[PDB]
Amino acid sequence: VKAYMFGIVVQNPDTGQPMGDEFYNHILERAVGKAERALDISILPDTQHE
Amino acid sequence: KYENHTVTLKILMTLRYVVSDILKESRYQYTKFNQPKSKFENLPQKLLL
Repeated sequence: VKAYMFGIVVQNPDTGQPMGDEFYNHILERAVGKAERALDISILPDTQHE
Repeated sequence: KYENHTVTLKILMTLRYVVSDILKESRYQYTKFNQPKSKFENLPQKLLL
């Protein structure tokens, strides 16, 4: 994600503190779910009991 | 050969200045945005040369 934003950095203006990868991973986990519903698909490997 | 003569020249010299007075000496700003804390910075002076 940072590579796609090369030359751009996000910082809290009241600090010299950027955001951690925890937020990015949280976004990515929700993001992959979003594509997981845009298509009626399960993407990550998982066992199923149907 | 030029023992008793008047010599005249045209010449190029490098430019030089000295400071006679300082005009609009100090200008200031409390820069705080996107900083850990407030900071003081000196903005450009103007010089009369």
